[PDB]
Amino acid sequence: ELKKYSHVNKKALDQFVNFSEQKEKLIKRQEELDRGYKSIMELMNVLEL
Amino acid sequence: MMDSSTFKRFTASIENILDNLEDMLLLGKHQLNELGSESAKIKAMGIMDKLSTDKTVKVLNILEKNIQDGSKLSERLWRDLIMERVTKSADACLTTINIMTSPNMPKAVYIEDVIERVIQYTKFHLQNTLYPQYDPVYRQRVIVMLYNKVCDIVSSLSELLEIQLLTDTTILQVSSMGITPFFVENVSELQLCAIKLVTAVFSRYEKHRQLILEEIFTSLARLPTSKRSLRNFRLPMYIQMVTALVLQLIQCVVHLPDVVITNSYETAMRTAQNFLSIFLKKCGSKQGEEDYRPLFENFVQDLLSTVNKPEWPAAELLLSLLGRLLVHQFSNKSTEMALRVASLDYLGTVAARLRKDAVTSKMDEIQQLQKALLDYLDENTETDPSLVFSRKFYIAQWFRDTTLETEKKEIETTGQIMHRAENRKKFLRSDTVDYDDACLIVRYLASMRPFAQSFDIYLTQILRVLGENAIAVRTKA
Amino acid sequence: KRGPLAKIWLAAHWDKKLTKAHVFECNLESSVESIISPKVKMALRTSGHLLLGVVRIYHRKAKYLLADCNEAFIKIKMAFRPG
Amino acid sequence: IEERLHTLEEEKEELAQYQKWDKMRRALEYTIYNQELNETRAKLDELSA
Amino acid sequence: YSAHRPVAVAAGEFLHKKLFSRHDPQAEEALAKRRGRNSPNGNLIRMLVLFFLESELHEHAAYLVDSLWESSQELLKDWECMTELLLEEPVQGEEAMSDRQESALIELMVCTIRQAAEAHPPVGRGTGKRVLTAKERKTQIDDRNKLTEHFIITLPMLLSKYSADAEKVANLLQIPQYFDLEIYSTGRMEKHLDALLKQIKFVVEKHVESDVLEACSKTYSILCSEEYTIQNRVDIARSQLIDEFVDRFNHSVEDLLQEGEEADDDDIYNVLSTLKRLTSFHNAHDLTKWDLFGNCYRLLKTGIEHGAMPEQIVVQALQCSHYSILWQLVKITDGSPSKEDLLVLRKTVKSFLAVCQQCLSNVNTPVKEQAFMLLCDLLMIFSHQLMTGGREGLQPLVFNPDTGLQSELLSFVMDHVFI
Repeated sequence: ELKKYSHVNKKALDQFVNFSEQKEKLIKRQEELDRGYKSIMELMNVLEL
Repeated sequence: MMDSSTFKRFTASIENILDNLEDMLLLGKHQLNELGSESAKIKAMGIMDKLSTDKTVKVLNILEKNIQDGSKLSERLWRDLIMERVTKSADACLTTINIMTSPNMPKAVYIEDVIERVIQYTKFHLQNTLYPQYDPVYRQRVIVMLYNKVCDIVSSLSELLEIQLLTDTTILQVSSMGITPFFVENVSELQLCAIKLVTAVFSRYEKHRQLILEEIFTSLARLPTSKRSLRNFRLPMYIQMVTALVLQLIQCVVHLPDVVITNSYETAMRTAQNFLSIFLKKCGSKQGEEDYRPLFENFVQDLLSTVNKPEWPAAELLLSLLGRLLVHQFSNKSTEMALRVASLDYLGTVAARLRKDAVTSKMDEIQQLQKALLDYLDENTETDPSLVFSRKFYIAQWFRDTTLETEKKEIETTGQIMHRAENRKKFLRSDTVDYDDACLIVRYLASMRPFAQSFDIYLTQILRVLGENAIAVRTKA
Repeated sequence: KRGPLAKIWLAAHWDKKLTKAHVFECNLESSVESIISPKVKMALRTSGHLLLGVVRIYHRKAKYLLADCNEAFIKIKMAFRPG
Repeated sequence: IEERLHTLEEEKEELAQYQKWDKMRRALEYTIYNQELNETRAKLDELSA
Repeated sequence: YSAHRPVAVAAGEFLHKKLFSRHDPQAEEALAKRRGRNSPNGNLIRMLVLFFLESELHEHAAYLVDSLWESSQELLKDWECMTELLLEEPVQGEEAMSDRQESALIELMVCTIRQAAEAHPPVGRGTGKRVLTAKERKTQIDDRNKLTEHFIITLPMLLSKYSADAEKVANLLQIPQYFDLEIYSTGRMEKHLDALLKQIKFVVEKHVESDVLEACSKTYSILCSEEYTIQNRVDIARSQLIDEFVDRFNHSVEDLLQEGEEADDDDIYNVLSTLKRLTSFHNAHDLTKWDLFGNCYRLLKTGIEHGAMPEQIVVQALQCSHYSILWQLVKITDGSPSKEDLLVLRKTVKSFLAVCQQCLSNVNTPVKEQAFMLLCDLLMIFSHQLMTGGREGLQPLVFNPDTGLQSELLSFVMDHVFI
C-alpha cells in the first residue's frame, strides 16, 4: 500500500487552511475595489454634468 | 553512585501516590512544580529501574492535562488565564524532562502524541503572547518565568530530537519554530536554543536541506534592522545572530561514520554553494518596495569579521566561493547591472580589509601542531558541546587537504600515507594551549592553504575588469 | 499638514511623502468621496486636486493589491517532495 | 488559485489516508519487533538450559 | 581617613601623585602606564599593599580606596596584574606573597570592585543626591561586563589557593552580588559556575564559622535569582548540598539524642557544625520540603529536660526551627491557604513558644536574648497588623500574649537592657 503512497506532496492540511484565509482576505478587498470603481465612474459623470 | 536510592524512593512515592489518587481532573500547580524541580537532576541518573506501564499511564495523564490548553484560544479571569498557562507550561517541562531523562531510553515509553501536543502548545502560546509584547511590530514576572521555561523546554526538545529519530510530520513544524524567532528583537538566548534545535534536525536528517533554505529566504525582510542590539554574540566583537546561524549550518553537516568523508564534505560545499547562489540571485536585483542589499553587506562584514577563529572555520571556504562566483558573474555582459556592481563592491571591501589584516596580522612538526590544537579543542568540546561538529569538519578538512596534496613523489606518497594513517588513528581516537595561541595556529594553517596567497590574483581580476564596455561599473571599481 | 484631507493634499500636490502605511488602510475611498460630494464653498480647481488625490490613491491601492497577489503567487507554488 | 486549492483538497484526503496507513504500519512494526524480542528471550533461556 | 570626603579625596590625589613612581615618571607614555608586559604595575600594587599594612588606623581600605578612586581609575581596573601577583607566582622573581599581604590585597580588591559596581560613597561620606549620567552608566555596565568575565575565570583557582582561609573566603564572596547573571548565558560559562559551586561546597564542608556560612548563604541567594536561566542549574547544587547536610544531621542527631557513650565532643562538634550550616542555608532559602523540625524540636525538648549540653547547639536549633516556621509562613500568603496544615503550623508555633519561654527562663543570658528576639518575631507574626493585608483565614492563627509572659519580658528587659 505505502509504496504507491510515496509521490504526493505533504502539509496539504496546513496549506489549505492557511491559503483559504488568504483567499478570503483577497476576496473582500477585490470586492471593494470594483465598488469604488463604479463609485468614481458615477462621480466622474457627476463632475462632467 | 550506582543506585543512590535515597530520593529515588521519594520521587517514586510521589508518582505512586499521584496515580493512586488520580487513576482509582487537574493535579494543581505546586506539586507538579516541585516535581519538575526535583526531576531536574534527582532522576537524571535514577530514572532507570522504574515501572514502565506506570510511565505510560502518567504520560497519558499529563497528555490529557495538556489537551485542555492545547490550542487554548485565549480583569480577574486573566488570573485564571495566566495560572492555566503557567500550570500547563510546568506540565510541558515535566514532559520534556521525563522523556529525555535516561541516557539510554527504552522504546515506546513515549507516544508522539504528547510531543506533538507540547509542540502545538509552544506554537500557539508563544506566537500569541511572547512576541507581541517583546516586539511592538507584531503588536509581571510571570512573562519572564514563562520565557525561561520556554528556553529550557526547547533546549531539552533539541537534545531529545538528537537522541532519536522523529517523523517528518514533526520535522516540518519543529524546523519552522527553529527558524521562527530569528526576526524579532529580545530573543537572543532563544536564538541559541534554536541553533541547538537546527543542529539536531539538520545533522540528523539530510532530506530537508531544500526545505530549510527556502524558509530562510522567505521572510528575510522581517529583520529588525535596528542599531540597538543587532550584534549580541560574544566571540567586545559581538556579532549578528543569523550570520552565526549560517556558519553553524555550514560546519554542522559532517556525517562522521572511507570515501564517506570525501563525499559528505563535497556535499557540504555543494549545499553551501546552493545556499549562497540562491541568496545572491535573490539579493542582486532590486525588487519592488524593498531590497536585500543591506542584508548582504552586514552579512558579509560579519562573515569576514569571523574569518579566522579556530572554532569558526569554512569562512575561508565562503570567501573562496565568493571569489569564484564574482569572477563567474561580472566578467560577462549578460548579467544585470545591480548584481555586477554589488559583486564589485563586496570584492573591494574584502580586498581592502583583508589586505590590512594581512599587513597587520603576522607582523612531524605539522603533526605536532595538529595534535596540540586538536587536543586543545578536545578540551573545549569537553567544556563546550556542539563543537564536536567543528572538530569533525576539521578532520574532513585535513583529509581533503591531503587529497589535494596527493593529486597536486614517492617520498611525498610516503608522507601523505603517514598523514592519512595519523588521521585515521585520530578518527579511531574519537596541552595547556590558550585561545590566542589557537588563533595563531589556525591562521598559520590558513596561511599554509593557498587561500590568502591569491589576493594579488584577485587584484589581477580587477585588472581584467579595468577595461570595460560600460562606464559606471568601472568608475565605481 | 493637518486634517483628514491633509493626506489627499499630499497625494495631489507632493506625492513623495506618501508611504505604504497610509496607502493600505488610513481611509476608505467610498467614505471620502461621499465626504467630498456635498461640501460647501468648494472651488473648482481644489475639487480637481481632490479628484487627483482620490484617483491617485485608488490606483495605488490597485498596484499594491496586484503586488499582494504576486507574493500570493509565490507562496502558493511551494511544495515538499521527499521523493 | 481556486482550482489549485481544489486539487490540494483531494490531496488533503489523500494525505489523511496516507498518514492513517503510516501510523498503523508503525504500530504493526513495533508489534512484530515486540514478538521478536519475546521469542529472543525464550530462545536464550532454552539454549542456556 | 578623614570623615569629610573632599579632604580625603584631595589627600588621596596627593598620595597618588607622590608615592607612585615605579615606571610612571609623571610624564609621557610608552613607559608610564604599561610597558606592554604583565609586570611594570606590580610595584604600584606593592606599595598599595604596604600602605594598607602600615595604615593601622583601619582594618579595611574602604576610605583609602574611596579617596584613591577617581585619581587612580585606570590603575584600579587592572585586576589581572595583582591576580598573577596573588596566585600564579610571576616572573619578577619576588618573594612569596605574604599571608598578611594576601589578606591586605584581598581587602583592597573587595573595596575596589565594590566601588566599581556601586558608585555611592560609604556612610559618613554619603550624600544621597546622586544622579547618573550616560557616561557614568555605560562605564558601570562595561565595568560589570569585564569584571564578570575576568573573575568567573579567576575565582576557581583563587579558591583553590585559599580554600582554608575563612576570612579570605568571606571577603571574596561579596563580589558575586554584583555579577550580571545573563552574561553567563551569553558567555556560556555555567561550567565554571558549577566548578566554583563545587569549590565553595568544599569550603562549606571544610569550614564551620558562622560568618563564612552567612557569606555563602547570601552568595547562594544572590545566585538563586529565578529571573535568570541558571536557576535550575544552581538549584541542582543547592539541593545536593542541603540533602547531604540533612543526611548528616539525621545520622548525627539520632546518635546524639540518646545518651549512650557519651555523648563525646566529636558527636557534639558534628551536630553543631551541621546545624550551623543548615540554619545558615535555611535563613536565605526555602528548605521546608525537608521537614527537620522533628529533629530540631526533639533536640530542643531534650535541652529543656536535660539542660547539660552546649549553648550553640540550642541556639542553632532554635534559629533553624524559627526559619522553618517563617518559611512555612511564606507559603500561606501565596493565595492558597489550607486549614489542616494551618492548625498543624499553629500547634508547632505554640510548641516553639513554650520552648522559647523555657529558654527565656533558662539561666544562660545569650540564650535569654535569643529567646526574647524569637518571641518578638513570633508576636509580630501574630500581631494585630496581620489583618491589614486583606486576609481572612489567618484569624485562627492569631495568638494573644500571656500576662505572665509579658511580666517575664518586662523583667528581662529591665535586668538586661536598662543598665
